[PDB]
Amino acid sequence: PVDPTTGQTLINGRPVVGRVFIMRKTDGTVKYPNVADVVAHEALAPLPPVV
Amino acid sequence: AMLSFEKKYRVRGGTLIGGDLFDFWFGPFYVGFFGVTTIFFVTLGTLLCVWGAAMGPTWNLWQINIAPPDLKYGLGLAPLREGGLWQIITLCALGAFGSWALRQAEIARKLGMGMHIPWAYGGAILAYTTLVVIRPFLLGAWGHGFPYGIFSHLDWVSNVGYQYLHFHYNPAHMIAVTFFFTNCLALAMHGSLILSVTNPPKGTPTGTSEQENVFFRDLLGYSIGAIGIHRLGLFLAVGAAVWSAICIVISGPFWTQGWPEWWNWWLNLPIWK
Amino acid sequence: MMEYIDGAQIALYAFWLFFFGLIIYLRREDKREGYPLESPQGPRDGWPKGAPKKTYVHRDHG
Amino acid sequence: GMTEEEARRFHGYMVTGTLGYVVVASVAHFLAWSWRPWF
Amino acid sequence: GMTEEEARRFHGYMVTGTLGYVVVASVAHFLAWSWRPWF
Amino acid sequence: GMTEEEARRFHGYMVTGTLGYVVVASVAHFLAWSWRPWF
Amino acid sequence: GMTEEEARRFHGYMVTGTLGYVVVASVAHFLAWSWRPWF
Amino acid sequence: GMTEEEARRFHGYMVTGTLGYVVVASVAHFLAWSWRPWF
Amino acid sequence: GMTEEEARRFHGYMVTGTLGYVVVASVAHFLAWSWRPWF
Amino acid sequence: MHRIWLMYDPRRVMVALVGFLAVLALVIHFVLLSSQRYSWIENGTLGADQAPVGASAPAA
Amino acid sequence: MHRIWLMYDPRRVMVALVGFLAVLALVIHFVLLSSQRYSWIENGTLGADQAPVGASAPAA
Amino acid sequence: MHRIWLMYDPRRVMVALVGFLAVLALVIHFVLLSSQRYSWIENGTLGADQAPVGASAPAA
Amino acid sequence: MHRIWLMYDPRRVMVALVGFLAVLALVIHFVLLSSQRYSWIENGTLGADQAPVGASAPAA
Amino acid sequence: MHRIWLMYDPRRVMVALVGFLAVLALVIHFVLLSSQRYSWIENGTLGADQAPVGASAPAA
Amino acid sequence: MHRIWLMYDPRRVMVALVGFLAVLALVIHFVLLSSQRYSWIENGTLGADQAPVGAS
Amino acid sequence: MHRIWLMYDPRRVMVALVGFLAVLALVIHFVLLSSQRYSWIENGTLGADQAPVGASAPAA
Amino acid sequence: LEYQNLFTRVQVRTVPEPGIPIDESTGTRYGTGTFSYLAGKFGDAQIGPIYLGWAGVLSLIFGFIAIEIIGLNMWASVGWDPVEFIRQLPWLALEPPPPQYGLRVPPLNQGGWYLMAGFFLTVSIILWWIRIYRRARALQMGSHLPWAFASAIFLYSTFFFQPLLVGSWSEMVPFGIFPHLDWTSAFSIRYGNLYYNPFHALSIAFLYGSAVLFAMHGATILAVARMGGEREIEQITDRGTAAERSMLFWRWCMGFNATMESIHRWAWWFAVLTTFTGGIGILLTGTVVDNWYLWGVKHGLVAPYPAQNQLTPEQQDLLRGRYQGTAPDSFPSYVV
Ligand SMILES: CCCCCCCCCCCCCC(=O)OC[C@H](COP(=O)(O)OCC(O)COP(=O)(O)OC[C@@H](COC(=O)CCCCCCCCCCCCC)OC(=O)CCCCCCCCCCCCC)OC(=O)CCCCCCCCCCCCC
Ligand code: BCL
Ligand SMILES: CC[C@H]1c2cc3[nH]c4c(c3C)C(=O)[C@H](C(=O)OC)c4c3nc(cc4[nH]c(cc(n2)[C@@H]1C)c(C(C)=O)c4C)[C@@H](C)[C@@H]3CCC(=O)OC/C=C(\C)CCC[C@H](C)CCC[C@H](C)CCCC(C)C
Ligand SMILES: CC[C@H]1c2cc3[nH]c4c(c3C)C(=O)[C@H](C(=O)OC)c4c3nc(cc4[nH]c(cc(n2)[C@@H]1C)c(C(C)=O)c4C)[C@@H](C)[C@@H]3CCC(=O)OC/C=C(\C)CCC[C@H](C)CCC[C@H](C)CCCC(C)C
Ligand SMILES: *[C@H]1O[C@H](CO)[C@@H](O[C@@H]2O[C@@H](C)[C@H](O)[C@@H](O)[C@H]2O)[C@H](O)[C@@H]1O[C@H]1O[C@H](C(=O)O)[C@@H](O[C@H]2O[C@H](CO)[C@@H](O)[C@H](O)[C@H]2NC(C)=O)[C@H](OC(C)=O)[C@H]1OC(C)=O
Ligand SMILES: COC(C)(C)C/C=C/C(C)=C/C=C/C(C=O)=C/C=C/C(C)=C/C=C/C=C(C)/C=C/C=C(\C)CC/C=C(C)/C=C/C=C(\C)C(=O)O
Ligand SMILES: COC(C)(C)C/C=C/C(C)=C/C=C/C(C=O)=C/C=C/C(C)=C/C=C/C=C(C)/C=C/C=C(\C)CC/C=C(C)/C=C/C=C(\C)C(=O)O
Ligand SMILES: COC(C)(C)C/C=C/C(C)=C/C=C/C(C=O)=C/C=C/C(C)=C/C=C/C=C(C)/C=C/C=C(\C)CC/C=C(C)/C=C/C=C(\C)C(=O)O
Ligand SMILES: COC(C)(C)C/C=C/C(C)=C/C=C/C(C=O)=C/C=C/C(C)=C/C=C/C=C(C)/C=C/C=C(\C)CC/C=C(C)/C=C/C=C(\C)C(=O)O
Ligand SMILES: COC(C)(C)C/C=C/C(C)=C/C=C/C(C=O)=C/C=C/C(C)=C/C=C/C=C(C)/C=C/C=C(\C)CC/C=C(C)/C=C/C=C(\C)C(=O)O
Ligand SMILES: COC(C)(C)C/C=C/C(C)=C/C=C/C(C)=C/C=C/C(C)=C/C=C\C=C(C)\C=C\C=C(C)\C=C\C=C(C)\C=C\CC(C)(C)OC
Ligand SMILES: CCCCCCCCCCCCO[C@@H]1O[C@H](CO)[C@@H](O[C@H]2O[C@H](CO)[C@@H](O)[C@H](O)[C@H]2O)[C@H](O)[C@H]1O
Ligand SMILES: [Fe+3]
Repeated sequence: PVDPTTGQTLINGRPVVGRVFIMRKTDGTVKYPNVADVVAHEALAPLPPVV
Repeated sequence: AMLSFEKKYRVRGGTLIGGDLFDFWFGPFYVGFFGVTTIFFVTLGTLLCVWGAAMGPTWNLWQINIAPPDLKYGLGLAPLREGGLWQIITLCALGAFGSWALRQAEIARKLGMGMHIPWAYGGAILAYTTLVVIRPFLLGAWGHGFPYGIFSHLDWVSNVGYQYLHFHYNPAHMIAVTFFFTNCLALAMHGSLILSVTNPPKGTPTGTSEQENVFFRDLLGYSIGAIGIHRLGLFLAVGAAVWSAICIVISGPFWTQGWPEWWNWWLNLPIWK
Repeated sequence: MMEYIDGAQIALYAFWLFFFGLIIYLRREDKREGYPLESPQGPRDGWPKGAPKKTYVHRDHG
Repeated sequence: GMTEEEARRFHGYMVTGTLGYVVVASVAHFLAWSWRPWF
Repeated sequence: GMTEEEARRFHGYMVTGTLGYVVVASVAHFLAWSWRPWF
Repeated sequence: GMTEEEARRFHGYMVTGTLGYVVVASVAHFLAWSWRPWF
Repeated sequence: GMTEEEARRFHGYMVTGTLGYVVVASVAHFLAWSWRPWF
Repeated sequence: GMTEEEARRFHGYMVTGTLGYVVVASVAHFLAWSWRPWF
Repeated sequence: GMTEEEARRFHGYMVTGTLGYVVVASVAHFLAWSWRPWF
Repeated sequence: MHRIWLMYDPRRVMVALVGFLAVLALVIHFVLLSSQRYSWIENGTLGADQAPVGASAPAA
Repeated sequence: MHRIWLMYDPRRVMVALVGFLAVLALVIHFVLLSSQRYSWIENGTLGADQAPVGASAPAA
Repeated sequence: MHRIWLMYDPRRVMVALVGFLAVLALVIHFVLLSSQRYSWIENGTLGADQAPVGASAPAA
Repeated sequence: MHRIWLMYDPRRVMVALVGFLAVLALVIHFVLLSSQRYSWIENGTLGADQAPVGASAPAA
Repeated sequence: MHRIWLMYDPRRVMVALVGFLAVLALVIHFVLLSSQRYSWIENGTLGADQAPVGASAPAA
Repeated sequence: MHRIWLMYDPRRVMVALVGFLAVLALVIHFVLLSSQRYSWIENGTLGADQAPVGAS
Repeated sequence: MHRIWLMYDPRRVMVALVGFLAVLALVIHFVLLSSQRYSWIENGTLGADQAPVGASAPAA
Repeated sequence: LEYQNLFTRVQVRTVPEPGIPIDESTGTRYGTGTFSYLAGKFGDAQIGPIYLGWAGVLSLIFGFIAIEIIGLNMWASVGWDPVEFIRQLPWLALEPPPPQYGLRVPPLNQGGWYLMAGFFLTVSIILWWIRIYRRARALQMGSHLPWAFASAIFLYSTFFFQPLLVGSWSEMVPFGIFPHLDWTSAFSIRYGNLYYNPFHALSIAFLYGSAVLFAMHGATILAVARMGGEREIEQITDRGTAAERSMLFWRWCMGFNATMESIHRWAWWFAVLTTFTGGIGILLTGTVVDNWYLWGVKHGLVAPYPAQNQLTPEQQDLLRGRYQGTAPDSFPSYVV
């Protein structure tokens, strides 16, 4: 939230002196948790062969 | 602590730079001026690697990844969190490896040895310098260097290879591979032979250069001899690194197509076009 | 039914135990010459302690 | 090596310096805790 | 090497250091336990 | 190398220490079983 | 090899060099603080 | 090995050269600051 | 090595060499500035 | 039984034993910690009937 | 039978025997731990009627 | 038991013990710091009722 | 207690100790600086009520 | 405290010191220059009310 | 104070010092040269109010 | 002043100097040729007001 | 300018050439020694007589027939055209059986010659091992060389056992210069990037370490060859200053050293472990792990990158393909 009085960010109801940015690791990279989580971002498993 | 025979060898002299100023040991290690510059660059580079790990997503050793900048930064230094750190670490690496080779030269001069070891190591430094300096310079951006990370640099190797569709068809790469494989074969034979004459079956007398020579000659048909096998091992191991440097510097700067279609010149020789 | 443990991982730790065993053996062999070390505090062995110096039987005559 | 008298003299400096370093570190944790407690 | 009286003497310090260490570790575990039990 | 009387003195420490270790490990399994039986 | 006399002389410069360095550093930190505090 | 009066002679040059360099660098920063301040 | 008079005469050439070099460079910079200034 | 310590040097056997027990203990702890049922650092506070159990034989 | 200890040094044999047994035990344990039927860390509490069984049908 | 210091040089044993304890302590701290429940640098201020717990077996 | 310096050369202990303490301090600072809660160069001016805290267990 | 210079060669303690300070200074400057709050070369002219402050996500 | 030159032969220091300062000057210039605010080869003519500021 | 040439071999210093100046001259010419504003082989005939300039800060 | 020991300006020759010393039965030395001036300038000059025995003779007969089957199938595949046999040579292959045969005997043209060439090659390699083993014993030498060669044979045999364990001879390596490289690349594609196989990574570390060691050891012995360092057996039995200086060089450089003997143990193991860890990595592939990158995700090897694309849920269903099936065995008309 921003204080309307002064254009100043409030964190947990109390002001911050400065320009607040949300911290992130390099380029917003996030560690892969699981095979299942990696697979959940992929296409579904391929359909069976036509033999 | 010193080897039982070592003390009489610990003389002054043989330095390239600095003279007596750093001409001393620390435990087993010889220091010297290039020892001091080695520790400086090693320390600065290693701590900047730890800083790269700290601002990245994980402390997992395998997954740490300090990446070069985007290609858009060209030959400039990028912002430090956007690949400029990789550039500073690369300067430390070049300083550390160069200091190591010159320190090896000072040690060899102090022992009255030939300069073979520093120059053999120069082959490896040439390959590293090709990968991060020469090839990226010829392509016009430092972002062509490989990232510093135990597995992320293997992702770079994979993707660079497939930039040429079928990197096995690179002709200098075939030579480089042949040197690496031939080196490993030759190393197994040299190790085996020396051990098998010096450690014969129980109750057998210690072998001789003649037995080694006879056996080797039944393996290859010819005698290589004692100095010959060490020349060969040096030729093979260093030639492998030199042909590696060639195979990567021609990929991109000089050849841009798939590597299989380079072989079109062989198909069109006039005797059989 | 162990989800995390798999045969490739089991093999890899089998290798690591062999490999660290092998490095120890090689470092014992490396100390058959020049050891124990001289020091102002007396002899030093490093670690592992070295294998003893070999004596070599020469070819009896020829 | 050292005489036992020299060992006693060094031990005096060594214990004193070790405890002094731990005292400075304990104050550094007092300040760090006051600023942002970790439990 | 050591004489057996030196071995006897050294052991007394070694046992006491091991005890003192185990005591500090025992307090550390009970602090940790009362902060966040693991069973 | 040891005399047989040295080997005999060592053997009794080695046996006692082994059985002592196995006794401690037996309690550890008694505790682990009480917390979460594996059969 | 330097005597305890030379060691005492050398130590005096080393202390005053350290102090002079620590002073310059502390002024630099106070300039940095007044420009952009980190706490 | 260098004598103490040789060391004293060099020290005068080495101080003067260093301070002259630092003076020139300070003027360079004054020009850079006037053209484009960094604070 | 070299005699202090031979050093003396060499230095005069090294000085005038450096001066002639600076002079050409200074003209080259003024030409460059007159063609495409950088501040 | 004690003549084993004439065939083998107790200085070597005791260091071999310590190394073996060190490795074996670490292997068993890390195998357990990687399991579901005994990942005690995450799930140690669960009661014995709440702790994970591997799936039964299939039923149809 | 004891002539075996005259042909081969017992010091060498004992190391080979313990090596063989240790490897063989570790092989068998991890083979069982990798199975479904005997993965005892996850499923040791199941009881024999509801422990997994491999597929029957040759047909039908 | 003091004659263990006649089998082994105490100067060597203490360096090995200091080495062992340092590696072990760092291992255990890094195991805990990798966990969820004991990621204390991020979540140390949470109450014991609030700290993460790994999932239980699902009810039938 | 001082006889520890008859056993060890203090000149070597001080080297080992300074090396150990140097690396340990750099480790702890970089670990904290990599955290979300103690990334004090970016967030050190936040009050303790404003500083990040890691995720709680959800209640159900 | 001057006995340090009897234990150690001052010629090379002082090289080690200058090396250590130089490395440390460069590390700290490159760390701050990596940050957002203290990238002084590009944002140095911002006043403290304009200067970046890192926070966690608002976690609504 | 002059006695550091009895410890360190000055001719062997001064060659080392020059190398350190040459590298340091090159590093600082290149860090500035490819910053946005101080890339003077391409934006040196701007004047102080027009020069980039790394706000975000 | 000339005693510098009694400290150092003038021959060596001349080779060191010329090497540094040659590399420095090459680097500076390459940096200029590699820029936009001073790529003089292609754009040298442009007048001083038509040669490229890097972008300003935004208006707000 | 200082003499580098890389080339010998002055060779000497003995009017007689040395023979084999002992144990001439069940086999005999063929030929007689001659000298090569070029080989004598690289290294030692005698091109020797050679030993075969029973195992060596049989090895050559089996290996000749294997190579003859490979070459004749290559030459048949360009229609016996001898110009195309040379022009196209590196693209030519003798190719494994079709996949639907599994482990059954295939048709002769469709991989039946392949299995036959592979069988004779394998027997030939084993007989050549027996030859080397017997010759080491007859010269009264240790068996270090045949066990080094057994490690290479182990990797080679995994190109039989892994196809056996996955259940089809179609998975075997084609005999051909570029074709076996096509197989090598496709194997890594099928099994999901072999860079994440940790035994492949170990094998590479030992392959690189073998080059590191032979560069270091080769350079070390040439740097002390001015003092007789190349007479290594003499330096092992009677340590001279050449051995002392090479130990001190590495101690002062990197803080620890080997001996003149034990450096050859380091060499032996680094070479041997290249092919041994390699073989294990192959045998695990397709049997235990089918996608090594996903094994790397599971075990924490894979560095995270920001997403390059995001799929919608209907694209996750649309963009799944089919596994590849059989080729079409007809030529459809589309007339109706
Ligand atoms: C990837 C596959 C292929 C990977 C291929 C990798 C191959 C690596 C091979 C080389 C590794 C060994 C290097 C070595 O031996 O250095 C000498 C040194 C000391 O012993 P010493 O030389 O005989 O005696 C001298 C010493 O006693 C007294 O000397 P001084 O008083 O003059 O100097 C002070 C002391 C202080 O001691 C130390 O500082 C030792 C610190 C060693 C840390 C690094 C260990 C790396 C182990 C890697 C293997 C593995 C560990 C898990 O001595 C020294 O100053 C000696 C300085 C030696 C510097 C060596 C630096 C080597 C760094 C290698 C990093 C390799 C990273 C891969 O040795 C040691 O401290 C013990 C080493 C024991 C062998 C490693 C066996 C590990 C088995 C598994 C754990 C066993 C637990 C019981
Ligand atoms: C796209 C390609 C894939 C890939 C796919 C594979 C595959 C597939 C394999 C390897 C294997 C290896 N790879 Mg890989 N590899 C890639 C990238 C790399 C890179 C790199 C810089 O990128 C490197 C350095 C390596 C390196 C290596 C080696 C460490 C290893 C082979 C060891 C060896 O000695 O083999 C050479 C030695 C032999 C083949 C032994 C042969 C011995 C026999 C006895 C010789 C018989 C000769 C006979 C008598 C005569 C023959 C006559 C003719 C038939 C006519 N790979 C990528 C990821 N790699 C192998 C391995 O072990 O994997 C785990 C393997 O099978
Ligand atoms: C030229 C033929 C082969 C060769 C030879 C060779 N290597 C050598 C030598 C020789 C002759 C030495 O004398 C020298 C030596 O002393 O060996 C003990 C060395 C050496 N070869 C080494 C490694 C090495 N060689 C390799 C390759 C090869 N070396 C070639 C194949 C590889 C490969 C392929 O990966 C590696 C890893 C070292 C053990 C040693 C050189 C040691 C050295 O330079 O020490 C000083 C520097 C440090 C201790 C650390 C520097 C840290 C940096 C400042 C920060 C890190 C930056 C780095 C770029 C990050 C990389 C991350 C990776 C995951 C990508
Ligand atoms: C430790 C791992 C490394 C290694 C080791 C290694 N290889 C080895 C050895 C060792 C230690 C040997 O001792 C052995 C050897 O002999 O070396 C010279 C060998 C060997 N490594 C070989 C190759 C090889 N090694 C490789 C790799 C490696 N080898 C690894 C890098 C590779 C690769 C990288 O792909 C290859 C291709 C061979 C040269 C050799 C084994 C030779 C062999 O088995 O030959 C069998 C015989 C034949 C194939 C038949 C040839 C027939 C000819 C056309 C003549 C026909 C004559 C006549 C018509 C018939 C006979 C008539 C009768 C009446 C006489
Ligand atoms: C010729 O026949 C082959 C073998 O069927 C066809 O290839 C099939 O399709 C490919 C996807 C696949 O790669 C391959 O494995 C195989 O499955 C090939 O495309 C040609 O197809 C035409 O003829 C087919 C044929 O087999 O007769 C015919 O198939 C249909 O008719 C037969 C006989 O009545 C019946 O058995 C099939 O089930 C039937 N298949 C389907 C899918 O309806 C194709 O007709 C159609 C509609 O597919 C023919 O295709 C065309 C376009 O004419
Ligand atoms: C995946 O599993 C995971 C998650 C990792 C979990 C599993 C973990 C596991 C398996 C842990 C195992 C832990 C373990 C097992 O044994 C741990 C064993 C630890 C032990 C033994 C600790 C002992 C410490 C002893 C100390 C500190 C002694 C200090 C002594 C001092 C200070 C005095 C020195 C002497 C002096 C001063 C006198 C000089 C006099 C002289 C010279 C004179 O008088 O001459
Ligand atoms: C994941 O699950 C998988 C892994 C798959 C499951 C499977 C697991 C398997 C297969 C496990 C196998 C386990 C095993 C098999 O053998 C386990 C065997 C363990 C053994 C043997 C333990 C023995 C311990 C003995 C000890 C501790 C002895 C201590 C002795 C001490 C302290 C005294 C020292 C001497 C002194 C003090 C005398 C000084 C005085 C002297 C000299 C004087 O006075 O002279
Ligand atoms: C940001 O993230 C991370 C980085 C992770 C955060 C963490 C950082 C950490 C952990 C930092 C730790 C810092 C530290 C720890 O102690 C820092 C300690 C620093 C110290 C002690 C500095 C001391 C400096 C002393 C100096 C300069 C002395 C100079 C002396 C001079 C000039 C005199 C020379 C003349 C002489 C002698 C006379 C000759 C006479 C002679 C010869 C005669 O008379 O003979
Ligand atoms: C990107 O931002 C980052 C980079 C990250 C930000 C951080 C940067 C950091 C940390 C910087 C640190 C800088 C630093 C720290 O100390 C820098 C230190 C600089 C110093 C000390 C410079 C000293 C210069 C000395 C000079 C020039 C001396 C010249 C002497 C002369 C000419 C005379 C010699 C004597 C003669 C000739 C004798 C003649 C007579 C004789 C012989 C007779 O009469 O006999
Ligand atoms: C992209 O922007 C980046 C690049 C990043 C920005 C950064 C830039 C930086 C950091 C630049 C640094 C510049 C620099 C220093 O630091 C520059 C220093 C320059 C200097 C000192 C030049 C000196 C030149 C001297 C010359 C040519 C001498 C010529 C003549 C001689 C010698 C005499 C010939 C006659 C002889 C010999 C015979 C004598 C008689 C005899 C013998 C007899 O009579 O016996
Ligand atoms: C007239 O004579 C001519 C001109 C034809 C002679 C010239 C011939 C020429 C030019 C030959 C050229 C040969 C070339 C270029 C060969 C290239 C070969 C390469 C590069 C091969 C690379 C790899 C091959 C591998 C790894 C093959 C492995 C095969 C194995 C392990 C097969 C094993 C098979 C077995 C054990 C079969 C057993 C039989 C069954 C299973 C049926 O029963 C047990
Ligand atoms: C929970 C811990 C359970 C107990 C752990 C095991 C250690 C028990 C030690 C205290 C009990 C007495 O333990 C006993 O000590 C004596 C000496 O004191 C050892 O005795 C040893 O030395 C004596 C001489 O001193 C020899 O005569 C004897 O043959 C030899 O074995 C015994 O081998 C051990 O059994
Ligand atoms: Fe050799």
